[PDB]
Amino acid sequence: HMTEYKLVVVGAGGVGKSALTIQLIQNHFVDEYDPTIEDSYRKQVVIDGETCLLDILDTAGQEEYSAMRDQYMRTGEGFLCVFAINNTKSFEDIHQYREQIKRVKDSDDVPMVLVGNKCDLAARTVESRQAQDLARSYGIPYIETSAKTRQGVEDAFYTLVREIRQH
Amino acid sequence: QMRLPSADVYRFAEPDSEENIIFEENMQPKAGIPIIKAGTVIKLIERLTYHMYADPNFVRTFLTTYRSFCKPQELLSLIIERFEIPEPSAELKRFRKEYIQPVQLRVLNVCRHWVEHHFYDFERDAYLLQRMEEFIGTVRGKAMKKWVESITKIIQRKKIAFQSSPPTVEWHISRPGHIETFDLLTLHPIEIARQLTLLESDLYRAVQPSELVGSVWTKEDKEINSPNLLKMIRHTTNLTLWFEKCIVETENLEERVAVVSRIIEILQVFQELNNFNGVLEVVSAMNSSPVYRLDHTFEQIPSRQKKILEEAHELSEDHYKKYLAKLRSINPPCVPFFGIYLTNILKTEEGNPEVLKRHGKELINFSKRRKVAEITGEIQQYQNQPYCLRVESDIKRFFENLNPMGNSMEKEFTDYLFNKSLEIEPRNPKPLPRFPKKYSYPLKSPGVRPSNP
Ligand SMILES: CSc1nc(-c2c(C)cccc2C)nc(N2CCNCC2)n1
Repeated sequence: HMTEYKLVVVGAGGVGKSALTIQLIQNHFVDEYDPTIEDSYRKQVVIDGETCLLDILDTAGQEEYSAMRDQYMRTGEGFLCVFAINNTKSFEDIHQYREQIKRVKDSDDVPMVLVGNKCDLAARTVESRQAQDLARSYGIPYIETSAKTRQGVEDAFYTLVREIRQH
Repeated sequence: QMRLPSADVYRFAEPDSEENIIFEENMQPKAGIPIIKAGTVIKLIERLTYHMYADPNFVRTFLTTYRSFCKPQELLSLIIERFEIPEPSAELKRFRKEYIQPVQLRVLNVCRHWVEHHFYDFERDAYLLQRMEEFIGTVRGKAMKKWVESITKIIQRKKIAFQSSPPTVEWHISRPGHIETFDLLTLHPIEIARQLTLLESDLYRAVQPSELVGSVWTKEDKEINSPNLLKMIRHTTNLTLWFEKCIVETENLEERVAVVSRIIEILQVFQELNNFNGVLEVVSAMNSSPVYRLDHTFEQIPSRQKKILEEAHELSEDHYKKYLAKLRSINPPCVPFFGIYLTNILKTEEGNPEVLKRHGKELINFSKRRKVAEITGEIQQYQNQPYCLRVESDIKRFFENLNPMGNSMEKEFTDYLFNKSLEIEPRNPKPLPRFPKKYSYPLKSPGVRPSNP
């Protein structure tokens, strides 16, 4: 029985949130994704020389089912709170996603990570300092990722596994 | 071997290469036709109107998903360009019968199919319909007249714009016509489930692929492009919120136990009716932070109902494993849960490139589009069959006009619901208070088994 981490992606819709997990699971140098199969959301990884399985829940597209967030959030141990660095409303929405996660888990200390996703070459409206400051006020890491280059994706996920492990 | 004109005069004559068209290793399951993976718009149009054989699946797929890589006005131009074939005796009479006539018929099939199944392109662009009617008017000859007339009948129809007896409608405390007393406990739990299944069945059936292809329900113009989907999602959301509200606003514990028990009875009937949307409306209400924490309420719930809820919940566990398995096993009528389809369409479009590059040339990735059309087709297979249940106009209207949020925003209502949960069942070690009863009527359920044959 290897350790299996039940991760949940939460964030605003319409701003490329799905790229984070897709890029993670996508074996680099392979762009033929199929979300309908089991291996599309499960990945065996080695973090700090301790092998584990990451099960990632990303409900990208179901944002209008606002009353299902609690059902979905309740399934996770760790959370990636994702916003787009070109969309200030997606950044402003993080405060409530965190509030719900805390309320669902009945805990103020939930393994959690803040992810700033660069989904396109549109202008940055959220400066890294604002996000680093927000992440500090909550006491959680801040990771920035690129949807094109895959830069930061492993770091975002591996940092969460570390937050769960060190909980 | 047939001699076709020069690519310099007719663009679709250019031969196939790795630089313009590529295939998958497999073949069409029932037809033996090769599966196109990617190709140029010319090569895709050539195969849409291919001379050697008709390709209905490719046509059906193409007209559903072409708008990402080609505009309607550009498609029309391309199919008109395909029809207008120049010539390059034995060769000239063969070419006419083995190339021009079949290709011209295949263009008219595209036109017919487009107009029949995707008339929205023409409703939204009257000049597109102008050019289509003009083109159809210029078409001449025996063999064409039959199709040209059928297309003309479809255009004008589009401009104009079955079982045995259903079961007896069930009534509990509320009587027919007495809409003022209608509530969760006063209406019969069988009829709450049936009338909600009927609303949710119609909402599901109304969603068209135009609202899904291109992930347009997540974009800035979603209210314009995906109106039926959004109404559907909002009814589902309203119903979850009403269930949570009914629970937490019933402060008396014995009455609140009656409310959770009645909701589980409605869930049971949704499972009987295969209304998986309705099943998840209930599951979602129960997993919500205001409801999930009410342990004094669950303590008093009968085991039969606990087990009913446990199984319904487990349909969602492990990425909807059992839900997917159960949906495949059942047959219509059913109301699927749409959320899975929405996530799979989005992730297919976002997780695959719009274009592949072969020998430095851009090929449209058609297989990405096929994968989306497989999901939109999967949604349509459950939209055909209706339910054999009678509509009750007053009960219908009661659910249509439900507004548990009232004039409050999500956060404000959501916190009200949670603060009500904490009021009625405080966080330990706080003692459980007692609250007065609010229901004059009796709390006993009539059951989920019908009263009359
Ligand atoms: C029908 S009695 C019941 N039902 C459920 C439940 C189940 C089994 C699935 C989904 C949501 C909920 C609230 N949970 C619980 N418990 C919640 C945790 N504490 C014990 C009671 N009781």
